[PDB]
Amino acid sequence: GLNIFKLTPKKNCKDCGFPTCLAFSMKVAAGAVEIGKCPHMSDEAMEKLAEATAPIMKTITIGKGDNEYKLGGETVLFRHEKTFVNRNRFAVAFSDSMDDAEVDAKIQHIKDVDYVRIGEQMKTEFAAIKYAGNKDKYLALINKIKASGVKVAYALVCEDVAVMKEALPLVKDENPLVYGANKDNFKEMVELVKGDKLALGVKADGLEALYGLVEEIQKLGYKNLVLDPGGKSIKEAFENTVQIRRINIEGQDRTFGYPSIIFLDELTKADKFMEVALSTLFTLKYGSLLVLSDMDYSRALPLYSIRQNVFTDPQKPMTVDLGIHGINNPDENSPVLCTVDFALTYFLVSGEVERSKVPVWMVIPDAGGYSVLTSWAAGKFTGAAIADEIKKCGIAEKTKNRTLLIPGKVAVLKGELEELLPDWNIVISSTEAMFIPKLLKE
Amino acid sequence: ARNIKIKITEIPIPVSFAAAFEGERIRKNDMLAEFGGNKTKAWELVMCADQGEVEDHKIEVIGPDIDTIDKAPGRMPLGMLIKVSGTNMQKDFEPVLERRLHYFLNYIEGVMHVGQRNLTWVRIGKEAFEKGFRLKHFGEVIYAKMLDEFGSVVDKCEVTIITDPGKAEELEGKYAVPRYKERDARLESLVDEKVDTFYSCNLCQSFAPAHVCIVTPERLGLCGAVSWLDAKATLELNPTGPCQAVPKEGVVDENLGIWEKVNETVSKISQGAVTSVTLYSILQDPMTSCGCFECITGIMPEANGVVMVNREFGATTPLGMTFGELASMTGGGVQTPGFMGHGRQFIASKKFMKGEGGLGRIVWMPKELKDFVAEKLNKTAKELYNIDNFADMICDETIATESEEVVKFLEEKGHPALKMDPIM
Amino acid sequence: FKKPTQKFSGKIGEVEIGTGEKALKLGGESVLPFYTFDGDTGNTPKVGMEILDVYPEDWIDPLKDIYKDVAKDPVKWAQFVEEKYSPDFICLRLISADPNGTDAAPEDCAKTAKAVVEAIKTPLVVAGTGNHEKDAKLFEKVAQETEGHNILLMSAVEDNYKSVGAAGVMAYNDKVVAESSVDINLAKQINILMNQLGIDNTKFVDNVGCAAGGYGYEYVISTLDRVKLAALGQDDKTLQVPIISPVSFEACKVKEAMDSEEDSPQWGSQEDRTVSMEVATASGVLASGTDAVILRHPKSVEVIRNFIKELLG
Amino acid sequence: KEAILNFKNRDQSKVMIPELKCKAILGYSVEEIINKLDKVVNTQIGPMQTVKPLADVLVSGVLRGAAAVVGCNNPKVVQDSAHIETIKGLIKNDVIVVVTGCAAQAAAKYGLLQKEAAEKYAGPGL
Ligand code: B12
Ligand code: SF4
Ligand code: SF4
Ligand code: NI
Ligand code: NI
Repeated sequence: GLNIFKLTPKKNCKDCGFPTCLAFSMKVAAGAVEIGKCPHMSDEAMEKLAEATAPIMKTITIGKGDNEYKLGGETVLFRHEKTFVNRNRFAVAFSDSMDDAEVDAKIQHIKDVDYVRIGEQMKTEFAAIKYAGNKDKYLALINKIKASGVKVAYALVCEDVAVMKEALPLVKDENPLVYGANKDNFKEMVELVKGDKLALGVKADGLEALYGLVEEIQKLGYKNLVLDPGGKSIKEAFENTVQIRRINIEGQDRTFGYPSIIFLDELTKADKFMEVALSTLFTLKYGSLLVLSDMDYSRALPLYSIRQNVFTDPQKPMTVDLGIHGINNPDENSPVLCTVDFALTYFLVSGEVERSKVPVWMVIPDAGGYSVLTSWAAGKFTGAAIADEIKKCGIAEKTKNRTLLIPGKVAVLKGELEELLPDWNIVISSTEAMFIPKLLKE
Repeated sequence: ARNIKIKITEIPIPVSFAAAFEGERIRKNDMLAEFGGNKTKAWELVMCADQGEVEDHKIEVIGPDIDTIDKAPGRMPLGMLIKVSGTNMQKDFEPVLERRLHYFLNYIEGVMHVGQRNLTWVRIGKEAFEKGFRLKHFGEVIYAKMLDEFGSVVDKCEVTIITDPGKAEELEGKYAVPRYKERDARLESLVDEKVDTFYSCNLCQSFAPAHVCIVTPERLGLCGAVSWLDAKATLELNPTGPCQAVPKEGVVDENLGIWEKVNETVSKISQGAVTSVTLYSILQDPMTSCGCFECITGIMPEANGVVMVNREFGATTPLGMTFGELASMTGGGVQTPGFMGHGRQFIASKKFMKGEGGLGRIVWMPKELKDFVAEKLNKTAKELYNIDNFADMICDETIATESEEVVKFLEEKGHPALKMDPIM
Repeated sequence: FKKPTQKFSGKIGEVEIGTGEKALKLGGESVLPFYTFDGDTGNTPKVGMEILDVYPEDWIDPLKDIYKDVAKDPVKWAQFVEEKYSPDFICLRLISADPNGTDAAPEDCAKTAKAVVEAIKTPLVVAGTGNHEKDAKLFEKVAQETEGHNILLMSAVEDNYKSVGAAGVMAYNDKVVAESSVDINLAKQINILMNQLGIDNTKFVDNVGCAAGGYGYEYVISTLDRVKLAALGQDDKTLQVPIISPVSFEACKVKEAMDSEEDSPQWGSQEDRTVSMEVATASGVLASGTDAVILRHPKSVEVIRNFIKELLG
Repeated sequence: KEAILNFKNRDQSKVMIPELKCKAILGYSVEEIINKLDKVVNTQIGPMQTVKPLADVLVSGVLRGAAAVVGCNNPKVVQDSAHIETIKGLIKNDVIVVVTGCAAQAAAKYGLLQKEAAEKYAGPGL
């Protein structure tokens, strides 16, 4: 970033929303903001820094405000090297040849599978509507999905340009993914898709053919592309995906710098457990949009949890909100518990309390996102912090029940907590969360 | 003759001994005995001695014991002289072992001891007295824990507890204060050129996969809790631990702090993520930072200098970023030229930014941090030949925070950084 | 464009578990998992089945229905598992030695392990409890009784690495698992301690920690990635040992798998959720660099074996 | 100060310093030797601060004897040749060698005043 700082006007005019040119240079160095934000940049420096700063992998935005999803923007091959930026999305595959009962069942499955895990809403993102040969039934299917009310983004999978020219205006205003560009129709697809700046799906036979097709499409002047790795088998598809990502990153080649779409329903032949295995594989192996034959809770529970874990920033652990977290509606005569702001620890303790089916007032002090032991070591989950959080949160609503449960890891805090909370009854609990229910039954 | 050591199964004390007993607060009216603090003179000392001078497992109590107390409180001097003998025992290991005393005593329920050296006070409740606790059990516990924890560096341990008013002060003057003064003198007089090996710590690689800390006498571990002597003690006590010796061989640049052996060690420890480092520079292959650093130093080009910010500072900085943004940009084990994460003891070091003219480039610093650092900073800048109070040339957040105002202040005050060569 | 030619100087060592025609080999690869387009993958990752030395009372209803007439006798349970499902190996977990639970003497568990190891031909993995002090004595007696079968002993942590290493590799010619808690540096430290003790890389495997999907899973994934990159890319000799992951130990214990359909009607079939959790955790750890996975449900073993065959074949 | 001021008269074009230096360890007074011998004294036996360990190794025959190598150089002998050959022969025969003066300096230049020299030149007992 200091390098781009040399090219900056150094006026510190605050016209870009950043107080100093160094701040702007560091913001564009991280890739958060493009360089076009500076009005006073010299033209030549702009023309050079456009190429110098351009990300090695392009981010593609699909969907409207509620269903907006970004795919791409990756910089490393392993999450420990640097965070993984944009998480993969899931599509449910509807087909023209499918009967009404199956379509209704899949619509209901998409609608029902929707929950929240640690503040994030897990639900199906995309509806991949494929063309099987009947244009009228395909239009009827896409209209039916649009009329059902499911909150999903649209991905039209149609090889025929003639059918797509009629299918696109039905969902054109929703910013869909247009798929079906080949070596013999990419000319007819770019002109159809470049007007509204919609994402264009590119497919071919093999990495070399795909590379040539993408080169031709880029020569046409279109960069809002989503690549489809080929492969007649699971092994070939895995090889193609891995090689596309490694060429983009290790090779520093921007021809393959686009998110990949993988049709897992076709590779797995509609096998639920094989779909789960391949989805877990491609969550870690550069698959950006995974298409599945169906979506239920058996699929969603592992896949969404693993996706939430993997695409967590290594330097920014997930945290829960602070203050009072009422569990099991714990009004009047309920034990008070305290734990650490860590998302994982809070999830574990909340699940254990829910299993016990007993009211509990849980108070979450500020801890820096560290765990029980390492937050005390850092100096956040101290007795003073717990006492201050108890004083300020508003736990004084209760009158009689005054037991305050403390993690067994921090046993030193008992004296300090009793000193700072003479009224409260500090009770050191066990060392593990499995214990929570049996000690609370006591 | 066979170097055979027999380990003690349990501590011979009536009072139960467990690690969960730390931090217990025990009532004032139950305080049978209280030594140290503003009331009495108490001290502790762990000193290396030759095998002849210390006899193994000899607990000597001199003066009245706690039994003689017949009033609700107790008030008598307490002096704990611990002599340790061993083949690998060194004076530099004395400050480490002594620290563990704080912990070794706190694991005993009924007694609470806190403090450093002669600043320690110990409070013993009457429940331990009823159980049968005496002053000899202090020696029993200290001997057992010294032979447990430091059994690889300590062969014999002798603990003497002194309660007489005369012998407690006589032994403190003869033994305690000279040890403290020589320890402080060694801490202050150690420089990079005097030593022949640095140390490398990778304890923060659990969250910063590429970070390697290079600890030198004049460059502290940026967590602030690891020093050169601490690294040496950790390497001796835990050879397979995070602190490993780095020979200072194959010098390339003495001013910028470039060594071929240091580069090789950093490359190996970081698993090849970091290739070349410079110890004394922030613009040429700087050292990485993890995220435990107390202070962040960032280059200010318009001032031709550097600004600093601690984690307790929440307002903006002349760089235009807060501490959170600087920490996000700097930490994570990534080499970011122009930004550095470091501790509070590294500011007033003669190796601080030695590759860019030294610490004379510090132009902005928070007011509380400036007040904390001023004495040592002024000493080092006087080594630079600057004025008696160099910290006055350093701008504060109250004086000026906008970059233009900071430069105006520097021009008014004649800050030396404005008269140096360009920083980058 | 240039094909990505990722050449690694390092190579994972091979460790052999079991005796006879059923003995398996772990490790031997010089590329990332399933990277058949980059070079040589040494041995196919192995899938083992978990059984208990006592009746499984906390297991889900379908699992107890599968082993209704064999779970009471560990010998019969192991024979049934080897006959009907024929896994790569069987992990006998000595739950009865848990000090928290119905604590049992090491002699009883050693006798059970000896009875089991003389009835099956597949390699056996004997896993202890979470208590290090109990584990040391238990593995002493287990390795003494099960001599001559080249079993694998799990959870040789730094606290008791000397005891399990001596009673295992050194005395009775067994293999051991050096376990470290989700840290590359801790894995290096335990490997270096084992090497300094007198145990080379051909005589133990590594356990860098395991976790269910969504419960500290990214730490396991990052540890596996870092260990694999250091062992292969950086040619780090202290990490060139195969990795074994017990997946069913944590995957089947989570709420997403344990809860029945009565507790969470919207979630659906309990068996499907259990199998899905096992499959997801196993697939992730296999893709990140593990060499053997322990599973519980037979359907999970079938799915994971098919997954491995599809990726490698 | 006279020596320092003469540095201005240095002619660097006439300077040739061979890059040949050798590490040496010295300082073995009788007191230092006794302090070193204290390491091999069993504490439960003693006594400390005596030459008794040296007397023991000499009496037992682990060391055959002790030899002092002293004296100057002489143009009649190839310089340092006799010192080095005598010292190497003696230590190879498990005779511990004490050196003084120009002989000691010949040993220092050659590299015999090193701990490593024990495994390079000495016999088994020494
Ligand atoms: C993971 C980890 C890290 C990760 C944490 C990841 C994260 N995002 O939180 C990171 C790398 C950040 C970390 C850092 C450090 N760590 Co650390 N860390 C650990 C580790 C491996 C486990 C902690 C953990 O994740 N636990 C799981 C979480 C989900 O559970 P938990 O919060 O511990 O709570 C458990 C119970 O208490 C219970 N529970 C919680 N609340 C309640 C309430 C009640 C009523 C009940 C009944 C139960 C209960 O629930 C959990 C069980 O399910 C331990 C190893 C060990 N031996 O414990 C070391 C360890 C705790 N770390 C340690 C240290 C010292 C540090 C550092 C200070 C130095 C270092 N590098 O080692 C740094 C931090 C530097 C700083 N000051 O900024 C030490 C702690 C020693 C001490 N002083 O106590 C350990 C033991 C390692 C070591 N030996 O050096 N660490
Ligand atoms: S608009 Fe450009 S010159 Fe003005 S403050 Fe922002 S980065 Fe600096
Ligand atoms: S910051 Fe401290 S603990 Fe972390 S690696 Fe550096 S010296 Fe070690
Ligand atoms: Ni650190
Ligand atoms: Ni840090």
